[PDB]
Amino acid sequence: LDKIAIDTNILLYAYDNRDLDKQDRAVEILLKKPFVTQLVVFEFIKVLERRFKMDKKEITKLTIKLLKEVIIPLSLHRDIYNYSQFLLQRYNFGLSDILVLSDSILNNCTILLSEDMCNGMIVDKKLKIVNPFL
Amino acid sequence: LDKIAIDTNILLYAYDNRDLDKQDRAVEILLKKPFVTQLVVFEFIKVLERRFKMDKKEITKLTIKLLKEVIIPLSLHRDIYNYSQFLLQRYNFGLSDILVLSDSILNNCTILLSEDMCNGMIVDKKLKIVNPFL
Amino acid sequence: VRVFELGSKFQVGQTGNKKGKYVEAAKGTNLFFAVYEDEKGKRSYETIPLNEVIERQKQGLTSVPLENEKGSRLLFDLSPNDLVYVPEIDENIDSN
Amino acid sequence: PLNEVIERQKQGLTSVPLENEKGSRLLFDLSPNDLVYVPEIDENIDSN
DNA sequence: CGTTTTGTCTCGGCTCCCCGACATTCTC
RNA sequence: GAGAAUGUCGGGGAGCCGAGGUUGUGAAUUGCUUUCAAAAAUUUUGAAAAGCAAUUCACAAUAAGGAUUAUUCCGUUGUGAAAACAUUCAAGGCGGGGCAACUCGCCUU
DNA sequence: AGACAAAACG
Ligand SMILES: [Mg+2]
Ligand SMILES: [Mg+2]
Repeated sequence: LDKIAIDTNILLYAYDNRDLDKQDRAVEILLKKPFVTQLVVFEFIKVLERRFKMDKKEITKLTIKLLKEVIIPLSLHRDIYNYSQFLLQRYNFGLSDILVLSDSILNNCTILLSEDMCNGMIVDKKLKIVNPFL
Repeated sequence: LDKIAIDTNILLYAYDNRDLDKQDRAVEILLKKPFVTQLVVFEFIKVLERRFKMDKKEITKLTIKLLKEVIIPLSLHRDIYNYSQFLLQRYNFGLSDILVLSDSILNNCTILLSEDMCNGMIVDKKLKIVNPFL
Repeated sequence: VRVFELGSKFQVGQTGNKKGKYVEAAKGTNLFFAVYEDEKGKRSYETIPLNEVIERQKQGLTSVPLENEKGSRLLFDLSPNDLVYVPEIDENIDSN
Repeated sequence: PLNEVIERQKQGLTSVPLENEKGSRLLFDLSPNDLVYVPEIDENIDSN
């Protein structure tokens, strides 16, 4: 009834256990097989290897695990850059966030889950950001 | 006769004019319509926005121009992560470089152009790295 | 008397009874003709309807999709009065 | 075909490609003796 | 598939601005 | 060659209105086809439903769409990347016109 | 009347 996507922060909060409630919430999202964008996967890999210094082998294995059983990667859309330029005029965010939103919308995603994106804001009348942890 | 790909450093040396000879060499490569991997594009965008602080609008416009007229983006291959895990056991590089090589090989790329990848090394008997600036 | 025809006519609109109106492309509106090529090297051709071009251009995107359904990357699009070069049968113009 | 599976497993990849020529995403692969559930005609098992 | 054939919205009134070509007289 | 006045013939742009046609909704009447569903001798007659219509009437839309509550509108024109424009565009004052809204002139920056 | 868009014909 509504295609749902996620950002890196959701999977990070899942991976982090300092915050039991937020980790629980993020894992609760993942029980719904939410969609996701490949750029989210790449950014997750980078953050894993930089902040947490985890091994390349372990990070790759977990990426494969999650992409195989829990979540669903979204095929990169060739119209991502043109649309992102279209979104930039009306929207002033980080180009990375703009790219994520561009790909999510181009895949008909109806809800995007993230914190640092001015929650509740509607992007081009096609996708409303939802902040779940509140 | 041999599919040719590029890394971020080639386009960076093109974009940089401090080094006339290296910029010339990199632009010379680009005259051949070399293939490229989307991750190269994203990493190029990041480096442009961080080191050079260029505007989002200008970076997006240049990305669109280059992808339209000079180079050819390579569709992301869904077997990138599994192959990267396969490559990691036999190869010890940065996971980003491993991902770039994985996607290049998965697209039948025969030559990869880059510096910081131990030039001349053959990856799984399918793609030989070429260091052009020497 | 109501005479019928078998063909491809698209609805005028989507609101009210406009869904029930079927029309044909206006004269001189097939302005775009996309040519893709698959990895193998085979060529695929398409004609983009005007409404699709209108929507794509409104979205700030290119008039023609850069890939077809099969995933063949778009070689280029042709429009009336465009100029093309046809290589000789022996010629191999890849990066001429 | 068994051959394609042989190359895919040699490369460290999954036995079945995750996407077909049309780009349709791979729902799953079936093998002999695998068990499947067929929902009722009225049942809508999408995230059951 | 390669080619030719076929069909394609139509009619009425009235007003008020502009421009140019051609003729006539005269002046500079 | 330029200008002013007076006629003729043409061209361009804009505006206030009108009548159909088409598609679709509903109705009155009559049909063709199929199926059910009976009666009768594979064939004939009758009820019901669906598809396709015809004749006539009321109504809805008429470039997809986007504004607005003024008795207002923009959407098939031209330039060209700025997706930006052209096709409305100042201020006063001194008057004419009206049932007044609104309309037509004069004077100085 | 003209020339495009697509049915129609082999
Ligand atoms: Mg981010
Ligand atoms: Mg690198």
